[PDB]
Amino acid sequence: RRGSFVEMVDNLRGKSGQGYYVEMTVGSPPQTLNILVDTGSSNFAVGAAPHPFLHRYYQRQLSSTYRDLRKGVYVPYTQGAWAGELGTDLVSIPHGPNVTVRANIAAITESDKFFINGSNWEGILGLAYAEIARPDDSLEPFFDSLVKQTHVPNLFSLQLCGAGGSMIIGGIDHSLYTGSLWYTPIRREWYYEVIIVRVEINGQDLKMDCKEYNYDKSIVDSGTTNLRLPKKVFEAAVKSIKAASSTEKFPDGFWLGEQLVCWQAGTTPWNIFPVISLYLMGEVTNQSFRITILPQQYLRPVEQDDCYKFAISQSSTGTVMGAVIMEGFYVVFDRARKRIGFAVSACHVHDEFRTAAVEGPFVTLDMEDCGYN
Ligand SMILES: CN(c1cc(C(=O)N[C@@H](Cc2ccccc2)[C@H](O)CNC2CC2)cc(C(=O)c2ccccc2)c1)S(C)(=O)=O
Repeated sequence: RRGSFVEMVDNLRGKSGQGYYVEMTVGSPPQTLNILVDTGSSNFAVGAAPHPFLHRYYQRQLSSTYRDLRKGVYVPYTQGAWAGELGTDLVSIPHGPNVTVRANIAAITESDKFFINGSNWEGILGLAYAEIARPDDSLEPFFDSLVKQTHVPNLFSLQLCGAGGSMIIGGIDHSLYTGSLWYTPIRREWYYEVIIVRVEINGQDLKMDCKEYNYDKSIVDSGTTNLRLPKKVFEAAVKSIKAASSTEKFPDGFWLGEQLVCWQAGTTPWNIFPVISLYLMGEVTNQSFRITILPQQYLRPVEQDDCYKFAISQSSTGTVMGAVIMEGFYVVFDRARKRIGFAVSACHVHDEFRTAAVEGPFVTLDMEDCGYN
């Protein structure tokens, strides 16, 4: 009993459904903080001043290795924003690779609706590319620094286990998934952009031009909770999901995420809700594969009553495959080969009748036209 990357297994945690974080130690002497893993941004930032929702924070004056870059930085997200100061310091991940690097670090001094009460994390690790980094692409992201300064392979993988998980850095651990890994191309290196070519609800094609699914863009984002879909796609998806679950009716607000519905302790009729499938462009011409999630992924619990929120929402900035999608699979961010792999997660939540799935190959033509330009 062991495994090459065994020490990195189960290195993620998450209080409630407020993100997944990994421990990271910065400065000298050591200052360890809980850092949110976010493939939807590219800045490494940590609370650096007292905040009502922070149990601890980065104290630069106590780190002898801290170097001030004398430059401010501001980062607005879909939800929240923070202001800070840039610098560099030594950074290691105790339950990650056995190395230490000097990386850029944004010390968060002011913030608005960023930190979350009870989340237990004090910072964020932007794992996306330099293109979307702030102030600009010259600020090298953490993973770029890790790869350039060490022998760590340019690849990381995530297994987010819903109701923490594993972030394998420099490789893959075969105990985190079952079946085979299917890869989709990273269309462009900024966000982890991918291309969705078909969508089905309980096997039924949504029947929309694939251009709508990627209108603007489609990305894999561990920092976003929901499966966010473009306006038109959202409306059509909701209509189909409602039709598929017609056995029982729910208020309009439920589908909008404004109303919660609770069931008796351990009585949620998962069987009445449909499974959702997204077909992704494959690595061979005209070949695709599909990933399928269950209501256990898109209906998220809320703090003897089990309350849930419909976690598929609308977006005006493209499709965002957030935690709702990632919690059903082991996702491999193979930066080295510009591709993202998906495999059924060994820890995903399911029941005795259904399971998440990754199947292929399928034949899909003109997938190149699905992308937005
Ligand atoms: C709009 N949605 C949404 C967006 C975001 C959000 O903006 N997350 C940012 C990181 C980010 C992380 C933490 C706090 C602020 C910003 C990502 O970099 C965003 N990615 C950019 C391309 C999308 C967070 C949550 C969230 O509730 C959440 C809380 C704690 C940890 C992880 C996720 C929910 S939604 C309701 O549709 O799911």
